Amino acid sequence: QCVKLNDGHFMPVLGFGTYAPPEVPRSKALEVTKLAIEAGFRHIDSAHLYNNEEQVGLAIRSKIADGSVKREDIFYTSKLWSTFHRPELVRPALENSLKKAQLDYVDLYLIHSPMSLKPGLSPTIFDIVDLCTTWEAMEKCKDAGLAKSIGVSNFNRRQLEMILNKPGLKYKPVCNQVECHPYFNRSKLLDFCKSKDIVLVAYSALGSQRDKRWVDPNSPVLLEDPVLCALAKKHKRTPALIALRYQLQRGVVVLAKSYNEQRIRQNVQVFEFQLTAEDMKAIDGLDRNLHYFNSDSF
Ligand SMILES: NC(=O)c1ccc[n+]([C@@H]2O[C@H](COP(=O)([O-])OP(=O)(O)OC[C@H]3O[C@@H](n4cnc5c(N)ncnc54)[C@H](OP(=O)(O)O)[C@@H]3O)[C@@H](O)[C@H]2O)c1
Ligand SMILES: Cc1ccc2[nH]c(C(=O)N3CCC(CCO)CC3)cc2c1
Repeated sequence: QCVKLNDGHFMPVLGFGTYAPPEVPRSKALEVTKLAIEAGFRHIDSAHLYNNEEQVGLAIRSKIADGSVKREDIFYTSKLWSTFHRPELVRPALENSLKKAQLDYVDLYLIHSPMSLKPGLSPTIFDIVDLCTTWEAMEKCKDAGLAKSIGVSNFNRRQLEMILNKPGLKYKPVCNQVECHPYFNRSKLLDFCKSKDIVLVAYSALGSQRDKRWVDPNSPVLLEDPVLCALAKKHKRTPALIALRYQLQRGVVVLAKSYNEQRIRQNVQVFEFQLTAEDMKAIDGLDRNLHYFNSDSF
């Protein structure tokens, strides 16, 4: 099941989130991406920052080599890190990701964040670079066939308007990948994006990995919310399946990270049931402006 992007390419609506903290051995990324493909995931989300493009690439290549999937069936996303915003560092950063994953192209290449950082992963230091020139440098990557589609991540409406109003724009972003879950449902930004034929893609849709680095151990646990639990019991699914289903029904493409074999196979059940309009309204009622990640921390 895919959504048609504003450049005519197709994005599967359920994506596999690949970030794991650095204590997790790099071999697990290879193993779990194999299991995600086996389970039916076809959209795989990575980034230069994640230090796993070699192993996620190896997984995709492994499953093409054995005839499980064709390259054209996989939608692979990477992201341009903030130390590479300067327009001349963009095409080289993408070629580096392609070398690492040994792929010929990415289906999607994102500006990871609107912040720019001193060229060199977090030097300790910022750097004024015009996100609109960072964008023309992405656009060429699409012209060059190295990214089928281009988009952004962690942009608000103003920062999207900066690219959409750019004089001489050739390619709109196809998406804006942002934190998005029932405690922070982004309903205004989503309406804006819909009006511009920009797909919102939700990350931390399951409430985040609650990593000590960024997540206050006191903060509410999304998947223990009594609404998502009441809906889980009502449908005989799980709160994580209700959280994912919610996004699919409001026209959001959703990511789901899991490094656990049963949970990876469970997540693909999101396509087996639907939420009623009253169910959707109850989840809508959860909105509380809770950010599990704050780029101001990292
Ligand atoms: N663009 C950015 O700036 C940005 C920022 C954050 C995230 N992302 C992307 O989005 C992905 C997902 O967000 P995230 O990593 O914060 O994780 P998440 O998808 O919000 O998942 C949170 C946790 O849910 C657990 N989980 C998964 N399926 C479950 C199920 N059926 N039942 C119960 N628990 C379940 C996972 O633990 P287990 O592994 O133990 O199953 C996981 O650690 C990332 O991996 C990354 O690819 C991007
Ligand atoms: C300045 C800035 C902006 C956007 C950013 N995005 C990420 C990112 O992608 N990661 C850190 C959060 C992790 C959450 C796991 O639950 C997943 C990976 C780091 C980062 C840093």
